[PDB]
Amino acid sequence: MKVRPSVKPICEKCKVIKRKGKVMVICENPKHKQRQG
Amino acid sequence: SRVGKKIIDIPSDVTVTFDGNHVTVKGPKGELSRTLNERMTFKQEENTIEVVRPSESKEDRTNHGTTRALLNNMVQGVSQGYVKVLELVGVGYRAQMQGKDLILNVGYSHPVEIKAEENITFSVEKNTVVKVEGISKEQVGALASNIRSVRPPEPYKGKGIRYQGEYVRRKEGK
Amino acid sequence: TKGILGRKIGMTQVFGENGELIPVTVVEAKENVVLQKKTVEVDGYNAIQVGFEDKKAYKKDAKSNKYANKPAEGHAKKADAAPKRFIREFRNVDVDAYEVGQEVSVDTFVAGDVIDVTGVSKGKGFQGAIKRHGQSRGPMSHGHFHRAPGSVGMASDASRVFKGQKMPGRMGGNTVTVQNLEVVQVDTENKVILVKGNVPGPKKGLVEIRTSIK
Amino acid sequence: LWITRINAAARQHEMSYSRLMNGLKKAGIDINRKMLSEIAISDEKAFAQLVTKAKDAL
Amino acid sequence: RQTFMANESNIERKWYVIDAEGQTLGRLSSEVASILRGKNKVTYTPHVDTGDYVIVINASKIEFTGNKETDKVYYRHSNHPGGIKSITAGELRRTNPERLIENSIKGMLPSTRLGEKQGKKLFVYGGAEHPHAAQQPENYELR
RNA sequence: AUAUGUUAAGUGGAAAAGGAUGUGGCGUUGCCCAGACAACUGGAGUGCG
RNA sequence: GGUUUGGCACCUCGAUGUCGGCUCAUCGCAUCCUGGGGCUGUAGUCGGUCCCAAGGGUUGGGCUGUUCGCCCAUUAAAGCGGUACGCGAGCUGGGUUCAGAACGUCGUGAGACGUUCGGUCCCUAUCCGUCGUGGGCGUAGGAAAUUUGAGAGGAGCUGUC
RNA sequence: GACGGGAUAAGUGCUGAAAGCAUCUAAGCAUGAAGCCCCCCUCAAGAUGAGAUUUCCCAACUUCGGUUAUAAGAUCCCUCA
Repeated sequence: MKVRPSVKPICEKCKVIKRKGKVMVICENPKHKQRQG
Repeated sequence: SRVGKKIIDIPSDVTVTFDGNHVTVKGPKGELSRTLNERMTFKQEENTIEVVRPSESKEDRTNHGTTRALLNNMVQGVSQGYVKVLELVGVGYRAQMQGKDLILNVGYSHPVEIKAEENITFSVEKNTVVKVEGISKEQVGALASNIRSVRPPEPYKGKGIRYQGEYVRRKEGK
Repeated sequence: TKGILGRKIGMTQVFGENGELIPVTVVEAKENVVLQKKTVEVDGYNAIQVGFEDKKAYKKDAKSNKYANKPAEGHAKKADAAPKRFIREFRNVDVDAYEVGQEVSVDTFVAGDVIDVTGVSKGKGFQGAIKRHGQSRGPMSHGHFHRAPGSVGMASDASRVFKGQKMPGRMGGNTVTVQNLEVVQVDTENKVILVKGNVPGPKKGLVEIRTSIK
Repeated sequence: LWITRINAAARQHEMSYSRLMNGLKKAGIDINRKMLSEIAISDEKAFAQLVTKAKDAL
Repeated sequence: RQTFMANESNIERKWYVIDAEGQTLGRLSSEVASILRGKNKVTYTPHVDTGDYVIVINASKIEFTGNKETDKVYYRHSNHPGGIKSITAGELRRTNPERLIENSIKGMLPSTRLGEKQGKKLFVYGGAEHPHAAQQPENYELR
């Protein structure tokens, strides 16, 4: 996945949720996984 | 908290006892499911249970959705059935049953053998469909993933254990 | 599971039945007696206690450590043995041994091929930074650093020598064990084990031949 | 040191030190003295009536 | 002039046993490090050993608030190079609960010629029993 | 000690552009009883292979 | 971030005396190898990126005083940095920077700044530190043996068939 | 330098609300590395918190309230590894 310090929704299928105090982006695609928000 | 509103709707064939701060459930399929309710009030008048919710500070609101979706899945758990079917894909794969321990010829140099639990049921269809009947919702949930994690499904030829009702991904290997 | 005590004799070689050639160690094992049995009923652990190569009894003008004194004779009276010279102690055994003194048989290692031999060492005493630790030495033609250690530390940002450098001192004498040796041939009427390969000690030493853990 | 002994005298009568050298400036005009924590060591019956007079007008 | 100095045969030091269950770690160790120094009594002087012997039972039920059970660590060193060793306060409750309280108290004791003798009036036990019944303690309701 | 509210990271007890359904206060709007938003059953129109 | 080239002139001119390689280390993670994963424009073998990870390992030579460097044969890999650009009361003195001499060049002149051949490297360890090994007294009587292990050290790699 | 065992990191999870759905989490649960704590080898009770188990020696005095000696045990001395 993409470990970058700016998470941002790219398309409409991608949602934002915080797990263990980290803003993550989980999505149906495998290329749109993002953390470290 | 609209999940914190619906009733349990005990169908008048179900045993529910508030053993202090526990719940002991006996039913016509599986009995003696024990659990915990931390501080929510349960008024259990005549075959229905309404949960009284305290005030603000979401600690008193997050646990109000949980502690009445934990018992709603036991009253409708000791009677009803479960989504539990598991399907294999590929050539030369077979799900062979040996007693109550499943052995999966899955494409290795060693066959993988799984062990069972208490109040749960393994059953195998024709060659390659593996059911897991149970009464604990975590036990049927875990052992549908302890089986699946032997070989997760591929994005190329589909081979490996999957569920029934979910689409795996496809590509072109060129 | 248990072991015996042994006095090293020497090294020669036997031949295998297939055509091989085994270098072997002659370890004799004379009179061995279980002197007590430390249990968890009384204070402590679970163990037994063997002796080896008994001494003489007692004398009024007892001059040296040939004769047994009064404290180390009543200890070898309850277990009704002669006073033994080298007393050691073995854990991780059964309770097949009696607390009263029965003799430990050399006929219990007839094919047990997992053997730890726990000797002392030969005790060289020849000190030195090269021969103790296997360090290198400088050029004996161009420069000067013929046999010596070098920097004992880094420099003035430390300004100390770290505990555990490598300096001269008395080499040899530390107890070592060797693991997973095998047994070739046991004997009666000589009470000799033939344990394969070298053992850690001088001649007329003392070894402790116990069954391996790995 | 004198303040340490007085503080370890009023806490057994369930009062602070800072509640004790408050009342004895305000209830009475008991003159400010801390070397005369010798009363608390010597005569506990003498030290008790001061604690009565401090609570009385505070 | 008129001051008092309590000395080696002018005082007694009686025993206290304190149930250390159901209360936190550093809120307990202040009503122990002041009993060992003797600030519950008048005729407190410096430079002598006043105070009371303190016994602690139920070391297994002390508390922590927040993630101190996983993010409080106890670094120690060993004077060889590269020797720092780490141990957390969640595995120290279960393994050796006799040491955990005994260093929560001895960090609060003075300069260490007499503060070594004050600290050794403290007996820390893990269970609910103690072999000091021959010394006649009593329960101390600490605030 | 006291009367009141805030913080859940050991922040307090090292520093930025940017990101963020963390949470508390003060205002403003548009839909909502024809019951509304969400799920839930059968017009060249929003991504797709 | 504080390793490069620098800026300031605060510490040492009654001494802080300067480069690389031998001998022996030791630490950091911004990881070269090995261990576990996530995407992949990943069919399979090979790869590419990014995140957790310091436990061990990290070759032998030719040319240069060499720092960099370039090449040759391998190997699982031939990591980048700090410790007075680690270490000269441990070694080297080839180098840089002494007196002799020569060229090129500049100077009317004594002489001078790029190369060249030669050119003394001192010390018996008082205290802290480290590696070994013995006396004294203490553990409430005085002695002979055998041991629990609080803690602290050691080891940790991997090829090919 | 073996093979294990217990707790974890990145990650993969199951049930589940805040937020009728969705959701690896906030309450509860599984799994997971040559790394961490043990396992294996060595030193270690001066660990002044100075531990433990077996065994040996135990009287004649004096008012000196405590001694002088012997016991069990080691040692100087000589023949040596």
